[PDB]
This record gives sequence, structure tokens and C-alpha cells, in this order.
Amino acid sequence: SWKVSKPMGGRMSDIDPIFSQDERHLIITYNTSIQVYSTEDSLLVRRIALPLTPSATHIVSSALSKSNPDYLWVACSDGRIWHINWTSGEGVDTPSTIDTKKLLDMAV
Amino acid sequence: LGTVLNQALRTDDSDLLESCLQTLIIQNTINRMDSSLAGTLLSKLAARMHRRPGRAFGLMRWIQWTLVAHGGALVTQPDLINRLTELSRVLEERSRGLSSLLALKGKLDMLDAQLKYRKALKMAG
Amino acid sequence: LGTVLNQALRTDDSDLLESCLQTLIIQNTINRMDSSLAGTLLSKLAARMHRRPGRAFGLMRWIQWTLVAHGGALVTQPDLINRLTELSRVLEERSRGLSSLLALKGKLDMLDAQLKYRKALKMAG
Amino acid sequence: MAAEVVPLPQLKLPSGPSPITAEQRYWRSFKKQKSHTSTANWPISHISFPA
Amino acid sequence: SWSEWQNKAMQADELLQNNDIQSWEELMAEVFKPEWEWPSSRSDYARVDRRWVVYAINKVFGWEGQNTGRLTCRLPESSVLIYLVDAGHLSTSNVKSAFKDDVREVDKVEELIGEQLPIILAEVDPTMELLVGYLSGTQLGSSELVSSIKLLLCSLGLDEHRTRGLGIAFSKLAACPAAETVKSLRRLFKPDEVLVLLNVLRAELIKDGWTTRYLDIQLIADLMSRCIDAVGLSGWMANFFSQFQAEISVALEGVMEAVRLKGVIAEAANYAKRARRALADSAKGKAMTVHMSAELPLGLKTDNKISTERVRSGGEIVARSSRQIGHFISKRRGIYSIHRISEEMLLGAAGPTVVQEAR
Amino acid sequence: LTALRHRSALREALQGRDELSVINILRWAGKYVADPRYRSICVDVAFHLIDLYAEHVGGSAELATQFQQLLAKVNREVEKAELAIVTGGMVESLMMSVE
Amino acid sequence: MDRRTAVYEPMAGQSGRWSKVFHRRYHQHDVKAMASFEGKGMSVVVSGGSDASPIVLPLRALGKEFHRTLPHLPQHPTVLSAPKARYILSWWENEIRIWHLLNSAQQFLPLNL
Amino acid sequence: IISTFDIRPIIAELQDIDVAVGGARGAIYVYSNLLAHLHTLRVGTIQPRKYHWHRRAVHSVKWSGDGNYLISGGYETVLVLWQLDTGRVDFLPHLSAAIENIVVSPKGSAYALHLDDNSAMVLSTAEMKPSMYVSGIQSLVLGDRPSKDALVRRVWRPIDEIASPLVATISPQNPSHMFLCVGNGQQATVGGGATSTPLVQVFDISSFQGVAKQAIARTNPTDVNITSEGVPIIEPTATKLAFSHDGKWLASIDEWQPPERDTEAYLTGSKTQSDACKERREIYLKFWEVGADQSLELVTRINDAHYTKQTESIFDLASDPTSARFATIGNDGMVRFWSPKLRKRDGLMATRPDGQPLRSWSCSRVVPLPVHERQPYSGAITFSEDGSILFAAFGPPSGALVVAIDTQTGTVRDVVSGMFKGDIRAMKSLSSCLIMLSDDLVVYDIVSDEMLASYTLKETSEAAKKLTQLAVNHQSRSFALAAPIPKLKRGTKSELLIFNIEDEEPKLVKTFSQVIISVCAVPSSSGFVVVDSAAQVWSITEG
RNA sequence: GGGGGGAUGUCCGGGUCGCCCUGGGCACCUCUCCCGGCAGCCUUCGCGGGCAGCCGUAGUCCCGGUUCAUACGUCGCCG
Repeated sequence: SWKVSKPMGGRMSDIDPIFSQDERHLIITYNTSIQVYSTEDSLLVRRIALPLTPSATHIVSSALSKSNPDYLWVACSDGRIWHINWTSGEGVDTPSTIDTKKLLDMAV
Repeated sequence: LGTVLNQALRTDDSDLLESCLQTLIIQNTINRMDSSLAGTLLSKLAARMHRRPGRAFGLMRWIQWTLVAHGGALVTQPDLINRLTELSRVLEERSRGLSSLLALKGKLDMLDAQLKYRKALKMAG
Repeated sequence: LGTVLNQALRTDDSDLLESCLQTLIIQNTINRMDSSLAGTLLSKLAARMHRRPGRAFGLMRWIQWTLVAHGGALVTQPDLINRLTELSRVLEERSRGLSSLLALKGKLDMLDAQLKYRKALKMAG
Repeated sequence: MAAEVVPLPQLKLPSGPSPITAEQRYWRSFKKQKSHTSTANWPISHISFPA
Repeated sequence: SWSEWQNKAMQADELLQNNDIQSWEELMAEVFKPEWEWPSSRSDYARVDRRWVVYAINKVFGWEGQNTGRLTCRLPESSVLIYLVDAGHLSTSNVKSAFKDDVREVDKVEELIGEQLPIILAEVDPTMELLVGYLSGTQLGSSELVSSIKLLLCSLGLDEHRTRGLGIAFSKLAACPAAETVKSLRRLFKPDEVLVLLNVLRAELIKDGWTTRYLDIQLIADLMSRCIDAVGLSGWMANFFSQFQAEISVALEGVMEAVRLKGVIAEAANYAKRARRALADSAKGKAMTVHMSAELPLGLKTDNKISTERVRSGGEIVARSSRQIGHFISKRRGIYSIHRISEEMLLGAAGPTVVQEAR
Repeated sequence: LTALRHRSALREALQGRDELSVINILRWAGKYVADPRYRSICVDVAFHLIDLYAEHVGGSAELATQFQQLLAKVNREVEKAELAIVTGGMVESLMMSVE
Repeated sequence: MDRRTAVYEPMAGQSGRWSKVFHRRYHQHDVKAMASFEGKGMSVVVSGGSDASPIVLPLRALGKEFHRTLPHLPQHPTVLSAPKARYILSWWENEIRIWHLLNSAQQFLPLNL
Repeated sequence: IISTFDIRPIIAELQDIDVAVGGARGAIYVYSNLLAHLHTLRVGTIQPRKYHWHRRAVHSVKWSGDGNYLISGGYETVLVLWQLDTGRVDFLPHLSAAIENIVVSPKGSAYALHLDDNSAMVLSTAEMKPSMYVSGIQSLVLGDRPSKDALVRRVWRPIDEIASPLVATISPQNPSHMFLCVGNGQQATVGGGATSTPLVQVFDISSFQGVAKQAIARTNPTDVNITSEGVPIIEPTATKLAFSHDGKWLASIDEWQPPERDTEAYLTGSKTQSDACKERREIYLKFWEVGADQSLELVTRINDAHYTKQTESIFDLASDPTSARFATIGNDGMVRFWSPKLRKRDGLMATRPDGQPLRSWSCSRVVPLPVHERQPYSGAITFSEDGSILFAAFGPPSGALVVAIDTQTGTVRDVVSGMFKGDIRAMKSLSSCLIMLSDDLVVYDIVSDEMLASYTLKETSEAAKKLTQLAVNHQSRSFALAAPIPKLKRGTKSELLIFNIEDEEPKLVKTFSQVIISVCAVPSSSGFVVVDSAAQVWSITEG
């Protein structure tokens, strides 16, 4: 009879929230969610949820693809990597593992 | 000075109040004075309790003798409890430091007592 | 009576101790008396503190003046702290009831003050 | 947001059980007194100002 | 389990209407976890459920509907009753939940129950060991406790159990708040009974000895003062009271002197202990500034041994280097000092003898 | 002083003073224990100055007299706080005699 | 006079632009004067102020070797004693100051020193 | 000890690099030409340029566009800027929390900061003003990456922990909003080993943004955050906040006492430093009004709401759901009832200069509590849903008792003892049942005077023991308790149990990979909203 | 701090009288493990664990006897 709503919001992660091209949007990193805001209205334009699940795992790194824009490499404590595209959400359901002991950092 | 008291407190005097407070005859005056005026006295002496807390030797004896002679006035007219209720908050500000105001003296009064000795070494010296 | 004090305490006398305790000259005697004997005095007056706690007007003034004249004796020989350490437990039994020993008086002393009025109604009657 | 540098606000101390009122400080702020005696110290019969 | 307890209560009702008190009491022993052996403690009792407690007290006690009923002992001789006494199940909440049916219309039920219950216990037990056990075991209200002390005073005013009960009820009414004790005790006492209780605590005070001299308390505080507030001005309308407040003042000023000298002997013992520490380290040879004469230093301060930790920015701590430690022993050194070396130092074994000028 | 106990630097604030400075601070303290509205904070500062400048009371007797004139109000500050509760009980069950 | 001294290097790249590498307090009073030397494998700078203690630093090994606090007191001990008289002696600008000790140490082995 | 770093690449080739590195001592080393220094066996003598300003750890160091400014920020809430062309510093001095992160725009135009209280600010250069502002829930977070000053053994080592559940109230008349306790920052809140929330924020649930913020106690968001000894400040924490029934009032209580390391000289005999700080506890109560612009304004402050020989730590506060009445229990044992009146001394009514009268709360009633001591209590209170009757759990060790007192008269209507197996945690009052949590859980009707539900909960550590808490719904008669699963650490799970009023079977069983910190009831409809330490929030609804 | 020992110096019964001891007083050096922290290094995501660990005290070749602090935007008058 009782039902649960989706866990929204979250604590912003210390991984660098990155600027957008044309400086119009900001990609900020929470736990379990990555949010792009538009700077003019200072308003959210996309919230991208991410299933994290194994006790203490968290988003370890996140980076814009330097080759082509609007792409995001996101990486966890265990080695799980997503290549999602903001202004959209293609890539959240398809991670790739890296077969690590414990993934400590990554740089693209 | 009981009629002086009665006069002053039913016209709301402070100079005549001060003339009665500058001066045994205290007992005489309060067993002379009346009842609702004793309630008025109690209210404005509470004002005095707040506004000037120095040497209490006179007026706290005065409120003693007030409650002696006409303490039963304010049960016979009880509706002005805020006369007494407003005493009833001043008293516990008045005792805050007594959680350690004897912890004041004993370490200090020995240091007093040390100079009483260091005096006693020297006047014979 | 300082030599009387010194004599009594280095032979462990109680009658001569009582002769000195029955009687200003207290100050005189303790600024007369010596140091390790003052420690002996402190120990057995602690015994007195335990065994008979009535009117303290004399001997607690006496230990005041003991710590005045030769309180610095027992820092210069500090190894007998259990002389002082055994005072240091009697004092807090001595203050247990002071959590409410003023809560004693105020409800009671008003009831006192009520008969002071009921006397005052009647001697004029 | 750079915090606005505000100095120390004084403590609002509690009030006694007879505050000095707004009207009391008003009528005591009727301050500047001239004491003008009458002719021959005449007891002053009546004073008036119209509307 | 509700149908189970309903069936068990129906079986106990069948035992009641069959008047099988022995098997009923053995079922009570089985529930409470006839011989009826006891554990020798009021504390270590097995936990029992409120439904069995409420059925037990319902069966044991009774009521009278005449707009003012009265609990009676339906079971005046009952090991179950003395178990309820020692385990403390005889509370007003318990008995009101027991008699929810017939107390729904009667008022002042706390006053009625708390007055009647200890009288019931007293006519059960003239030795009143059950009463003292109730006093020690049960959560008690003010009316209960003042009626208990009333029973003890008509008993007195094999001779020590009543005194222990007096002390226990004194502790409990010292715990109770002033207003409820004052109102219920104005109800339940007479000024002469209050005078007898006053003389009881007068004897308590003077046997504790605060008046009979040296060189020849919260419990009594709350008790004696709250009860005289209960009687108030309606009672008396003398010199008894005059001598009474005189010895009260003697005890007060005695305690005031006691706190003054409490402070001084506390700090004296503390400084003597730190001085034992410092002179132990000085006999070791750590060269601290301690006093040398037979008189008290005006500053009651001792040179502590140097904190090996050094606090750094921002809050980090590294251990003190020996260089700065030597700087600190150097600043602790005085103007003139005789620092004698030993040949045991010269071979490397022992330490020096240091004597600085008295500063 | 509420600010300097709240940001904990009263000890720093008072540990570096001199003779005349503690003369002034003691004079303020001895003036202003008597108000119970800040008696707590004042007696905290009084405790601290006891911890910090009780050593040279024999070196400077005029400050020992100031140390004495600390007590010389305090020995009647016991009587104000005591007679407070002496009066403090005189009211409370006269309220009980109303009902 | 912040009892403090700094060292500065030329910025790589941009010509004529320099910047502070660091600063530190060496002395306890000001640093009134200084002089630098770089010869026979010894690159030092000597700093003198008002705390009487010369402090010398490596130049080429600055931040690589510790400094040296030279003695603030003169090379000559300037202390004399007549041991038979037990008189101690010390002279400065115009005066000679004499103390007599008048006792041994085993006699005392506080108030009497 | 390296905390973080940044690099500028000296350039169409890569001719060199210049690296700034920041360390938790508070220091910046900049290395000028590493490629030219290490391209050349043997190398020349390398030596970075030193830059010490910050006392605590530095957290985020970067370069300014063309690299002329060394931009930085860390714990001490100052955005610091090394000039790098002259010996000057330029700083935007007083941020709301510790600077967790700094990032740079593609142009030299826009800075963006992440701030330790869950916040993000995008500024434009030499405007320094909030051009893009986003804040979050600002909750106490168990840190995945623990701390950047937790490396060099400070006097108090800051530990990622949560010693108390979060204090929060959804606003009635606007259930889309919720007030919740915060300090200036999370690391600053946990610094000093004590909860430091002299701050409340309102947060929108319909759109999860931090709406607004306002202090309640004394704060100094401009003064220095760390004492000179190296200890960060502990502030008066907003302990207790419960909202009015109407939508107009808010009464709060704050606590603040000195630390043991600061008392240090108030010890005379058996006076421990714990005794000294428990004497020097300072407990404010403040009554506030609220304007429809979510404005929190003072109307009164009482310094002494529970006093005996020393001050009494005030135990609980509750609102009459029908009237503007706040009841509270303290260590005095009395429950005090406060109502707002009009400021009018002798007939002169005190009006605000716009004309409106000055309202001020006052102790309308006092009720003492009878005690039953068998041979360190705590209080809890809840009104009825209808009012007219209050239920007060007095909470000594195991002997503890609830008392039901009328409101029209101050007289006790009921007393029920022995419903707690230890010290009480709390208690709620649903439509007919009292739902109390001690070491036991007891749901117990009083119109039948009969226990309905009872639970022996899982024995845990004391932190988890306190971190079990309970709340009712009162729209649908259903309640819920949050409880962690067995000293608390990072890898920890909590479970929330949805209970109806009539049965004993759980209506929803759900665990959570982190510990949920607080649960609150929506006032408009049925359901709840729960917030979790990995600081995220979501709502439970029936249907 | 304890539990304990080997050894230093000490008085009172003392002993054929000497090595000292038992009975009382003992302060110290040392060793011993159980108190509090601190580190590293493997382990597991972490929770935890393991490993060989140091310190709870004193004077250094020099020498960390250091390094560290919180903005502009506007002022004045008088109500």
C-alpha cells in the first residue's frame, strides 16, 4: 500500500563541476546524480540520476570528453565507467567495468 | 512615618518614598500602614530590587517587615499576583552566582589569610 | 599557649589538646607553634571533624589560622598528603544536604515569620 | 556571497519589573525649563492660550 | 495471544468460582516465574505482563459502589499479595486500570486509593514489614507516603524495621515535589500530628548532632519544611519555636563555615598533591621551581613537567624537540644556582644536585 | 566579555597584562560583581585573574589590597545572595496560603 | 624590523621580473646591516641587528643548509677570578664590577644564596 | 603533505608547465619550470616559491586564465588570490562555508566555487557577485572522501560522524517548504566534536532547492572561524525547533557550553571540567513570528525558562494543534505553557511603527510534576490531536512514567507509570494511542488504558540507540521509526518501518545502504519525507 | 597506574654476626606484561584485521628555538 518516491537531490561531490561550451551551462556532480544547470536563469535544465548499486562506493571521477563535447566520462570506486551525453541521458544504463581492485582516479 | 508612607504611596511619590527609606521605626511604620498600599510598595520595591542591587541591609529588612505586618493583604486581594510573580523572577537571577559564590571566597579568603600572616611576620619584625 | 600546644601534640595529648581548645590568643598560639606538629594537629582535628560535628565556631577558625601560620609547612614536607587527603573526603559529606539545606529554611523560615506576625497580633491585643 | 561586515550587536539585556516607558522618557524629555517668577512673587492666578 | 489470555482468565475465573486458591496460586507462581520460594532481592524479579498483574490485583482487591467505594482484601492472606508488594505492582495506575469499570464516575481517585491502600496494608500487617517492603519496592505518590508515615507514627509516636521504613519514606517524600505533599498533607494531617512529626525530625537533626558542639539532610529538609507549609497558619492560631529556629540558625551558620573551609581545604589538598608531583620530579632532577621555605607561596602554582607535544599551525601537533625543551629548562632556570656534578655523572650513571636561589 | 568567552580568548585577553592593567580590570570586576545580570561572566574573569596574577600580590601590596577589596565587597556579596533566598522563601508559600 | 628576512628569484621566462621565493624570521630584533661573500667555495651572507647575535646563511645552498647563530657574546670571556679571594670580575664600557661569593657550595648542600 | 594541485601548461607546442600545489599545512609551493628542470644523471637545483597564508588546510588551488593570479580557497572560508606579479594578496573574504572546490571558466570570466555547505556559486571576474547561485540540502554528510585537514593530527581531529538526528519541520500553510538545522558548513559543523547549528534553512521539496537561510543564535559569519590555539569555534546549536499550529510562530531553543579544554581553572574540589561546562551551559529560548516571505523575526527571548539552583536543561517542546500555545518540559520537572499576548503596560498598547501591535509570548501556565523515585532523567511531551490534554513522559532510569494533564485547567487527568524499560527516548500521541520509544517500543491506548503493540528492538551502540527516532502522520493514523542496523562508521545501513495504528505487522519494510537521518510527516496529505546521511531526500506516500 | 621481581641507601627486635635477612618503613635504576595514544606496512571497497613497532619525558655540531590573520563599493550634517 505504501510506496517510495525516487531519491532526488543529493550532496554535491568534490569532483570538479565543469563549465559548458559557450559558458551557458554548468555540469555539477552530486552523489547518484549529475545535474546540468543553465547560468542565465540559474536554473536546472537536466538532472541525470545514476544507480550506484558493496558498502562504500561513490563517484570517484567525472570529466568532459576532450575530443567531442557534450560527453561525460563518470567513474566509481569499483571500476564502472559511463559515457553519458548531457542535454540527454544516453549512456546511463550502459557502464563498462575496468576490472580494478579499487579504482582510485581517472583522467580523460 | 506611617501616614507619610501612606501619603507617598497613594500619590506615587519617590521623594517621599526616599525620605521614608533613608531611615525599629520601620516596624512601627509598617504596622501603621495599610494593605493595598503595601502591595504598591511591594511592586515598586521590586523595581528597586532590579535597578539597584548594592547593600540590601535596609530595604530587604523592609520587605520582611512588609510581609510581617501586611503580607496577608495580598492573599485577601490575590488577583495582583504579578505584583509577587515579578518578584518571583528577580530572586533567581539574584542566586545564579551562588552556584559558585562560595567557591569564590574560600580560595580567595585563604589568600586574604596569607597576608594576615605576612602582616603578622612583620609588625613584630 | 603555644608551647602548651607544641608539648601536647608531640606527646599525643588529648587533655592538653582540650585545654588549648577550650579557649585572638588562637592566632598567637598558632604563630607561636611549629610545622610538623601543625600537620599532626591537622590530622587529629580531622578526626574531630568526623567524630563530632556540632558548633564549629572555634575549631574551624582554628584550622583557618593553622593554615594561616603553618599552612606552608605541608608543602615543604608534602609526602603526608593523606593528612590533607583525609580532610578532603569529610568536606563533601559535610555538604550533601546543602543541595537542599537552603530549601530547608525558606519554606520553614516563613512559617517562623508567620508566628512573628501571630505574636504581633496578640501582644497589642 | 561575501558576508556583510556588521560589528557586534549589543546584547538585549532583560528588563526589570517596571520599565521606564516611552511616555515617561517623553515627558522627562520635556527638558528645557525656564523658571520665571511673577511680579512681587504673586501666586499665579490663571494661565491661558487659545485655539 | 489475546484469546490465549482470555482463556487463561476464564480458567482462573473457574478456579475462583471453584475456590481452588491453592491451584490458582500455583498458576500464579507459574506465571510470575504452596511452597512459593523467594529470590532474596526486590530487584531481581522476573518480568511479568500487565494483563496478569491487572487480573491479580482485580482478584485480590475490591470496591464498594455507594458513590464512594473502598478496596477491601478479598485475599488478605496471599503470597500473591506479598509478591505484588515486594515487586511494586501496587500503583494507582495499576489499580485504576484494574477497576476501570467502576472508577469511571468517581472523582479524586488518586486521593482515595493513596489514602486507603496503606491503611489496608497496615491492617494486613501489624508488624508492617510488608509496609516497609512496599515502601522500598513500589513507585509511591505523596498521599500514599504521608498515610504510610501516619501509620508509622501511630505505631510508634524488632524496633528497627519501622525506623528503616521511616527513613525510606523520608527519602521518597524528599524526592516528591513540594506542592502535592503540601496539599495532600494539609488534607491528611492535623497540626498536632504535624507537631509530633516536627519533633521526630527535630530529634533526627539533634541526633545527627549539628547542635551539640564539636569540642565537647535534604530528606529531613523537604520533610519537615514541606509539612509545616502544609499545616500553615490555620494550625497554631511560641518559645518552643524560638529555641527551634535558634538551633536552625546554628546549623545554618555551621554549614556556611563548612563551605568556606571546604573550599580552602580542597585547594590546599590539590596544591599539596601537585607539590608532591613536582618535588618527586625535583628529587629525580627535573629542576622545577617549587617552594623551599615552610610557608605557603602566595601563588598556589607549581611548575608542571614540560609538555612533550608542540602545537603548530593550524592545529597540528608535533613533539617538542630537545632543542626547545632545553630552551625551556633554561628559561626555567634562575639567576643564581649551585649545580653540583657527581662523579657518577662523570662516568655517566647518576644525576646532579641542583639548588637555586629562592625566587 | 560575552564575545570573548564565546570566541574562547578570555585567557589570552588577560594573560599578558601588567600591574596597572590588572589594577583597572580588577577595579571593574570589583565594581561589577554586584549586578547578578552579568555576575557569572564577571566571576569567570575573576577566576581567571586569580589564576593569572595572584603571584605578585606580595610583590605589590597595593594590588593585594585590591585583591582584598575584591573580597571586601564579596564578603557582603554572600549576604546579598543569601538574604535573597531568605527573602526567596518568604514569598513562595505565602503563595501557597492563597489556596 | 619585522625581525624577518626574505629571498627572491628571477621569474623564468619573463625578463626583468622577479618574485619572492620565501621569507622567515631568523633574528629576534631587526636586521640592521648585512654583508655577503662568495669565495673559496663558501657562499654566505652575514646579518647583524640588535639582538647581538650575528646570523649567517648560505647563498648557493639557501634552503639547503641550516643557518648559524654566531655567539652574541665576545670571544674573550671577560670574566676573571681571584680564587684565593673568591672574587669574580667583569668589565664593560667604563666600569669593573666585582662580586664576592664569601661561601662554598657544600655548606649550602635557597633563601641564603 | 600534498592536499591538491593545479598546473598551467606553458604553450602551439607544450614548451613548459608551471605547477602550484597546496598542502594541508596551509601552504602553496609553485614550481616554475619542471620540464626544463628535469629534461636535463644530473639536474639543476630546483626550489619552489613558497606561499603560506591559510592556517588550516588549503582545499582548492587553481590558476587565473592567463595565469596571473594564483586563485585558491580552503577551510577558513576566504577566497584567497596570490597576486604573483607583486607581493600582494586579494581575497573575497567571507564565504558561507569552507571552500571545498574552485573551478575556472573557459574564458577568464566566470569562477565557480563548491562550498562545504552543499553549495555552488558562479561569479564573473571583478564583479565577484552571485551570477549563478545553487544550494542544496546542506545536511550532515558522512564523507566518502573524509576531509582535507584530517591528515596532520590537529588538536581535534575532525571525524565524519553524526551524533544526533537532524532537526527539521515542514511548514504548515506551505508544505512545499521545510526548515532544517545547519551550521555555516558541514565540516565546520562537525569541527570541535560537537554539533554546531546556529543556523536554519528553508528548502523546497516540490523543487529540491535551498530556498532561504536565517540564523537564530549569535553567529559571526564575518569574524574568524578558528581560535588562535587552532580550535574551530563551537557555536550555540539550535537544539529544539517545533512549528506552530497556525503558520505564524516558531519557538526554538539553543544550547552552548564551554569545552573542557577551555574551562580548565573552575575546578576546586570534585569539580570536573564536565561539571564546569555543565554549570556554564547557556540555554536560550526564542519566540519568533514568520512572514509570508518566509521571514523569521524575533518577538521574545527568555534566558531562563527552566531554573532551579543552577540552570535546567530543557527537555522537550510541543505545540497545541488548535491554539497558539507551546508547552515545554525541562530539568526543573515543571511543564510550562506559553501563549502570545499584546504588549500593553498600563493601557498604552505597544504598536510597531507601521501600526501593528507588538505581540509577545508568556508563561500562561505552570504545571509541576509528581515524581516516583525508586531505589539523570529526561522529558518528552506530546499534545493530543484534539488538544485539551497533554502527555508528558518523565524519564528517569527504568522507573519512568507518563502524565496526562488538562489544558483548560492545569490539573492532572491521568498518570500511567512503568511504560519504559530504561530512559525514555521520545513519545508521540496519535488519535487514541500513545506511541513511546524507550529501550522498548510501546503503543498503548488510554481510552481503553491498554497496550496494543510492543517491540523489543535490536540492541546496538549508544549512537545508534539515540539515532533511532519516531514520528506519526496524524492524517492517516500511521507512524514510522528510523533505526540503523548494527561506534558508528561509514559503512552503515538503516531501516525504516511503516506502521499503521491498529495492527502489529509492518506496513512497509525497507532498508537503506546509508543511514537515514530524519523523517518528517507531510501536513497536507498522508505520507512522510525522509532524508539520508549521504545527503539525499525522498518521500513515502500511500496509494 | 597495578601486578610483580634483580639492585641502590636507611632506622627499629636483631643474628654466630656477616654475606644481609626476615617483621615494619621505605625513595630510586632495571626487567616484565595489562593503560593512553601515535605512527608506518599488507589485507579487505569499506567495516575490520594482521605485522614488526615507538613514546608518555628532558638541554642541541649547526638546526623547526621556525612557517601561519579574514575585501572593496561614500562620507559629513542634523531630524
